[PDB]
Amino acid sequence: MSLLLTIAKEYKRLCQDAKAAQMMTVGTVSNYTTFKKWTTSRKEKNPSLRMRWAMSSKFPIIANKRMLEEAQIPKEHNNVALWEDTEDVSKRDHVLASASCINYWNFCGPCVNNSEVIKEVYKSRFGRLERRKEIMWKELRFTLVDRQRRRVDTQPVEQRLRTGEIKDLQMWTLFEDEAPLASKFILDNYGLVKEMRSKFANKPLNKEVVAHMLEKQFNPESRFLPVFGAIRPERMELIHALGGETWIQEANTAGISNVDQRKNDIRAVCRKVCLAANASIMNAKSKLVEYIKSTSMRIGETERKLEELILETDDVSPEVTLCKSALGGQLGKTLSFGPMLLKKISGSGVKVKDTVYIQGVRAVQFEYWSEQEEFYGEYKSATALFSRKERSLEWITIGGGINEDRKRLLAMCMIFCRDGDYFKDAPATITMADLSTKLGREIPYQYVMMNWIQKSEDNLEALLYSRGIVETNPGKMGSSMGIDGSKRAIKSLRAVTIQSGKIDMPESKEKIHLELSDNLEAFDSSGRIVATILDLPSDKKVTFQDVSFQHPDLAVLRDEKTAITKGYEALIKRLGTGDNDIPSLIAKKDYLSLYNLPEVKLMAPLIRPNRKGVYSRVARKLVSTQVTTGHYSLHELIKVLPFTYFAPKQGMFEGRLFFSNDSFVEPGVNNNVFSWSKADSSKIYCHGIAIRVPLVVGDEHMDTSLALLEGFSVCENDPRAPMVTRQDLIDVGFGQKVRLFVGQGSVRTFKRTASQRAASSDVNKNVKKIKM
Amino acid sequence: VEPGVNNNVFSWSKADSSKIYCHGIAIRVPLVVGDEHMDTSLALLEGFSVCENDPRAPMVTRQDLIDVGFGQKVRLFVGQGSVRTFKRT
Amino acid sequence: LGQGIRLSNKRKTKEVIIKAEKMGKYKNLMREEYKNLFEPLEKYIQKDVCF
Repeated sequence: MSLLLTIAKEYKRLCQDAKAAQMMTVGTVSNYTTFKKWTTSRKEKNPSLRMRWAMSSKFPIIANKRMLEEAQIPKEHNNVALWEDTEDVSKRDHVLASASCINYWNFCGPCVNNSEVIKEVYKSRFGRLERRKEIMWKELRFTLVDRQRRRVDTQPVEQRLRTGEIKDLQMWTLFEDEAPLASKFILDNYGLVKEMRSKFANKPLNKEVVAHMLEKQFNPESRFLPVFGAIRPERMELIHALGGETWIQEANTAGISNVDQRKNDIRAVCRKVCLAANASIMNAKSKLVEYIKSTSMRIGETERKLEELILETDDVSPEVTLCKSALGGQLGKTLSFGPMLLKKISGSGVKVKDTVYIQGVRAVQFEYWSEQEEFYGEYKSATALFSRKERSLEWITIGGGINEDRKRLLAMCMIFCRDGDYFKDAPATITMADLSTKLGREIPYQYVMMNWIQKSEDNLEALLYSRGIVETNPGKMGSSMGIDGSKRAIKSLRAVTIQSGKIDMPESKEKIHLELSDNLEAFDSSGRIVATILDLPSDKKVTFQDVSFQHPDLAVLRDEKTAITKGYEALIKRLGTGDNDIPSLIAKKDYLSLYNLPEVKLMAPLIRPNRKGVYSRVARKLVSTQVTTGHYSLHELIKVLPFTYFAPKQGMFEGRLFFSNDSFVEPGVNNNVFSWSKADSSKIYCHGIAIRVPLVVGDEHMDTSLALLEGFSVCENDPRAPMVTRQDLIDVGFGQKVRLFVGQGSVRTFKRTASQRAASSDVNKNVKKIKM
Repeated sequence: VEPGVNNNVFSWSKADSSKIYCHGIAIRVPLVVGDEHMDTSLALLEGFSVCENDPRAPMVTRQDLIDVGFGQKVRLFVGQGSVRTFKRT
Repeated sequence: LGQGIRLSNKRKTKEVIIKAEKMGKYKNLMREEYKNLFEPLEKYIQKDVCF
C-alpha cells in the first residue's frame, strides 16, 4: 500500500545519488553480503565493565521512536524519565531511552492477541522441560566414578538433517514468495514442510528469530565429554545433574525420548537387505542398491526413504557401513572385526602373504601386515589399547569391568593380529569343510578362527593358552590377568596388563571415501577391510512395523493383493501432465473420458463379477458429481475409478465396493485396503505398501503452490511468454510457458510439462554400456 | 417364527418327524415321510445352500450376504451358538 | 504386637524396617501420637508382646 509507494520513492531518491547508483549497478546480488560487513562495525574489550558503567547512566538504551508514539508511551510517567527526543549516532532513527521504560511496557503496554506460538518457536527447550518433569530421582551416593571420554550427542532430535537441507526448509516455511526452485529434499519431504508451515502461518512473529530456532531444532549437538553409564541423548542433556567424579545422583530415565529404538530398527532393516542381497552370486552390488532405494519407513509421524536415513545416521556398525558404502556415502575412519570395534591411533604397514597347514599338509594362504601399529579396541563394557608388530601381539592393556568381556576382547585382539602358533599350525578340529564356501564364497582364515571360538568356550580357553603363561612377578600382582579373567593371580598370561578405568576413545574429525567388492567387503585406499558380511549375526526373524518393502524380492503377499496394489500404482502413474491424463480431463470437465482409460480396463477383471453393475452406477455418480462442480478430492477418484468401467444397473448398494478376493474399499472411510490423511496428503497406503502421488494438481485439501511443483520445469528462456506471480501459477494450461522470478535476482521461464525420468538410470545404463 | 430353528410356537425334530409341537401341543401329520424333510439344505437361507463345515471360512451376518459371490464359502450363525457353512445357489 | 513401625528419610528414598521387640529402642524417633500411645505401656511389654 502506501508503504509500497514509500519504498518506490526511497529507491528513486537513492538512485539519484551517484555512488549509490554505481554500487547498485555493478556485480550480482551477492554483493549485499559484502556490504553488510563494511557497515556498523564496533566492538568492546570488557563488556562486563562497560555494562556496569553504562547502565549507571540516565538514558543508556536505544529504542524506536515511531513505535513508542504509536504505543502512546509517555515520558516522565511518575517523575521518572522514560525517554527523550534525540538521535543515536549510529541508527539516526532511534531515540535514547532508559531501562525503566522496558518495565513500563511490560506492565501497562500494548498486548498482542496471543503468544502461545512461543511454545512452537522454542520446541526444543520446552521439550527439555517436559522430559525433565517425568524423571523419578532416587538417593544420592558417594563413590569414585569411571568416566570415559568420548564423542556423543547431547540433543535428542528426530529427523536429523544436513545443513543444505535446512537452509531451504527455512524458506518454504517462512519466506515462500522468495523461495528458490524446488529441490529434491522438498519434493520428497512434503508432509514435513506442510507440518512446519501450518504452525508459523498467519501469526504475528519475528521471522529471523524463528529461522534461527529451526536450525537449533534440527541439530544433534555433538560433544567430546567425559561420560558414565548408558549413552542416550536424554541423559547427556542433563549429565551435569547425574554424576561427577565422586558422587552419583541415582535416577531412572529409561522411558523417555525413544531415540535408540529408531536406530535399532534402522539397523535391523539394513541387516535384512544386506543378507538378502548377499543371497545373490553376481549382482549383490546392484541388487543391494536396488533393495535400498525400493524401501521406505516411518519416523514418528512422517514417512522417510531409507536411502535418506542411511545418509543421515552415524551408527558405526558393520551393517550401516556397507549400505552407506553402496550409496556412495562418505563415512568415518572406524574399523570393525566381528563384534568388537577398533580404531587406529598410529603406525602403518602393508600386506604380506603367509600359509598354514589345516590337517597334516594342506597349504592355505592368509595375509598379515608387515609393520607396527597401535589400536584402540572396544568390546561390550571393556576397552583395550594394544599394539601389533609383524604378525604378533606385542603388548596390550585393558580397562574393562567384567571377566567374560576381558577374555573375549583379548581373544579377538589375538586373532586380529594373527598372534600365536595356531595361525602357524591350525587345530585338528577344523577341517576343509568348515574352512569356507557355504555355497562357494571363500572365508579368510581369520573369520574361520573367529567362528571356531564363538562355537565352544573350550576353543576360547585353548586360544588363550596359545598366549604364553608365566609366573606373576612381585609387585605386578595387581596388574595381571589369569585365564579366568581375574585381576590378580600367581600365574598370569604373558605381556598383558589390567587396570581399572576405561581408556579414552580416540578422536578424529576425518572422512574417507571407501568402496567395496562383489563380495560386500569394503576397502579403504589400501588392502584393509573396514566392513564385511561375515562379521554380522547369522540370522533371526523380526516383525517390522511401519515399513514398506515395495519390491518383488522383498515381499510375502499373494498374487491377488499384489495385483490390486499394482493396479492402483499404475492408475496413479497416469496422474501426470499432458492431455489424456486425468488432470487435463478434470480441467476440461470431461468426466466421460475417465471411464474409458486403459488403466481401469486393466483392473476390471478384479471386480466382483456378480455385482459389477451395481457398483458401476454408484461409482459413476460420485465422479460426475465431483467433476461437474469442481469440489473434488483427488484421493477419492483414484479410489473409485476402477469400478466405473462396466455399465450401470439397478440394485441395493450396501456401502462397500468389493474386489474379487473378498477385499473391499468403502467410499469415504479409510480402511486396510486404501488409506490417506490430510496431514500427509502425498501418500496412498494400499495393503501397507505406500504409493507416492505426484504433485501436479492440488485439490481443496492441498492449499499452496507446494502441490504444483512437480508439474513445471525449466525451458529455453522466451521473452514473449507472459510474466506472472507464484499465485497465478495455478491458472496456466498444461504445456504452456510463463516467465517467473525465482529466489532473488533471477528470472526464468517454465513450462507446465513434467519429466518423470531421473539421472540415476540414464547414467548407470550408459556407463555399463562402456565397460564392453 | 424363524426358519432352520425351533421355537415354542412351532417345533419338530428328526426321530419324531411325524409330530409337530405347538406350544407343547403335539400335532400329527396326515401323511408319512422319511426323506421329504431330510433335505433342509435350502430351508435355512434364501439363495444359499449348506455345505461341509470349514473353519477357514469367514463369519458373516445376514446383511453382508448381498455382496457375496459364488464358490465363496461363508460361516453364519443359524441359532444360539450354532454355526454352519453356506455356499451360494 | 503386630509388625513394628518403619523409619524413612525426608525424601523417602531410604526406608528402615524394625520389629516390635525393638520399638522400645527407638522411641525417640516415633511421632508424638505414636509415642504417647506407647510409653504408658512400655512397663507391660516383655519381648514383643504385651501382658
